[PDB]
Amino acid sequence: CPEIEAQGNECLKEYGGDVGFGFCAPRIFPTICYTRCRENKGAKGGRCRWGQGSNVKCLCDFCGDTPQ
Repeated sequence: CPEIEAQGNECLKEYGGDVGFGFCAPRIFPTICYTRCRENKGAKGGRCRWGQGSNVKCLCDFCGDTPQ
């Protein structure tokens, strides 16, 4: 069988199609990835991709940090 080797040292998951940079960026705090990531629930932190509108996706992985 093959080897679906995915992520060797990432610990990040993808999810979202309207929570790109628009959410991130130390300028505004629309907390979009917050409400969007909320849907996924299980998720401490994550990452934000460039994009903006529907280019990239929002990353949310239980990794992030300590989920309280």
